[PDB]
Amino acid sequence: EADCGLRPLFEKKSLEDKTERELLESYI
Amino acid sequence: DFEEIPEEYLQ
Amino acid sequence: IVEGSDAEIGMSPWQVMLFRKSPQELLCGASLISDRWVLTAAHCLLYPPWDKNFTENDLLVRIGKHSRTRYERNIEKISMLEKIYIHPRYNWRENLDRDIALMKLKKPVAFSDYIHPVCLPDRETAASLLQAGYKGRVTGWGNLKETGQPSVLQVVNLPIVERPVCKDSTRIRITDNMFCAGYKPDEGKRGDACEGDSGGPFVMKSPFNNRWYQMGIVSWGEGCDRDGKYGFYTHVFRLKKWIQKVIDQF
Ligand SMILES: N[C@H](CC1CCCCC1)C(=O)N1CCC[C@H]1C(=O)NCc1cc(Cl)ccc1CO
Ligand SMILES: *[C@@H]1O[C@H](CO)[C@@H](O)[C@H](O)[C@H]1NC(C)=O
Ligand code: NA
Ligand code: NA
Repeated sequence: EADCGLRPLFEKKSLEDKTERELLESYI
Repeated sequence: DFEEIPEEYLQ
Repeated sequence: IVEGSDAEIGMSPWQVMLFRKSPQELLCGASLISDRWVLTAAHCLLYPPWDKNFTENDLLVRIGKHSRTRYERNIEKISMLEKIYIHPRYNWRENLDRDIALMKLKKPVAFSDYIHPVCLPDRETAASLLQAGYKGRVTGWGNLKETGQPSVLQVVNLPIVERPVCKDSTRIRITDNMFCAGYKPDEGKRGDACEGDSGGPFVMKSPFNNRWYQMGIVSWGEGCDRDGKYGFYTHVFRLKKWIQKVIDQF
């Protein structure tokens, strides 16, 4: 779907979950 | 264990 | 999930629970990839060493869930299966090579705040993100330790491991259709999938477009969260041509 992977309660509201930053910091 | 689910899903 | 934490509400809206009709019990995890298609591990449906060979009418999928055991009225949705498709070269005899299956739903599920599909990777997202040290996220309702069960969905973030280290950790023959993830003994941190997490997703959030992609499927491990061991995941991109063939044909 064109909307895949964008969570209604997170990405679609520009809210981050409590640990997604740990993933981003590993993408070096 | 698991709460019974509605019977409609089991028919 | 061993050494994880409770998921936030709506944190993994592609999470699917594979549920046995009779007796009523959790069978596996799975993931929602469209309004009609659910992705899981082949061994969740077919594993002759354990006398497992499910048919469509044996099973339900439960979508939108958070609590493991509760019927989450007005939130979760329960779907019947139209058809199961197992990879034709799934190797249940030796090493779970190509441990992938699709389930088509009888009717489309309505998306909501709690129900939403994950993306499948393209070649470039897979090449960029499937690198040693890069972390993904595993979710499930499986056991909390090897030797017990969670109230709500559990989540753990784990680094992808260098292929030689994966190979050197086990006597099982590893293939290009698998990758492994987990911390090394010297890294201090812990975490793993466990029994009951089978078939659930290993996801990564692309830093290029801020979307979640399913890179792996919980496949196999020797124990759960053992030092020097790693969990093994079906390499979704490597098998995507089969996924696309099935969805295009059926
Ligand atoms: N122990 C065997 C090894 C295989 C190794 C390949 C040959 C068969 C035998 C195992 O993992 N199994 C047996 C079938 C189901 C699967 C399983 O249980 N997965 C859940 C899982 C998945 C992960 Cl990623 C990590 C741990 C676990 C739980 O063991
Ligand atoms: C699984 O069960 C089906 C019957 O629905 C059968 O046709 C098939 O051969 C079985 N597969 C194995 C590996 O036993
Ligand atoms: Na080895
Ligand atoms: Na380990």
